[PDB]
Amino acid sequence: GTSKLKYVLQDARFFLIKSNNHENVSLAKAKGVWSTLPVNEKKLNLAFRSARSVILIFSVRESGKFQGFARLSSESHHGGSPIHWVLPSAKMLGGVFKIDWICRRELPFTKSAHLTNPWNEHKPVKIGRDGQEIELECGTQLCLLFPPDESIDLYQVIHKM
Repeated sequence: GTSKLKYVLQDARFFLIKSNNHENVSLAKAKGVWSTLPVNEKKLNLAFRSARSVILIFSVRESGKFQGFARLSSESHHGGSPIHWVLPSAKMLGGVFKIDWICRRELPFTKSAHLTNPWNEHKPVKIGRDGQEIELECGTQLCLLFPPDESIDLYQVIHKM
């Protein structure tokens, strides 16, 4: 069902995450981690303390799709391990967030064309820089568009809130 998903998304904050390549999203799905530039790291750390759930919605640049969404389980932390990100530096992409995936399935941008983001001038929600916040109602509807991921049990996610 979608009931536990809706519960997780209640009063959540949502952020668009743009990855330059598929490799880093694969690594994030395997290890439950994300790292971003310092400007966005600061925003996500503030958001993490401010909301019951902070949701990252991932899109690989030029893919025409979102690749899934995940909930922050922690603020960023340094000195944990050397995530072998594919970079275009390691110091900049420093500070690692732990994340729990809610959906690892893709959603093509063609399916979200009816959703606009008030916090980005009501442009289609697919449009935004890395770290762009997505208003609650837009973000909720976007997450509900993804195919259900029946490999994920939201029970343990709920327990962390």
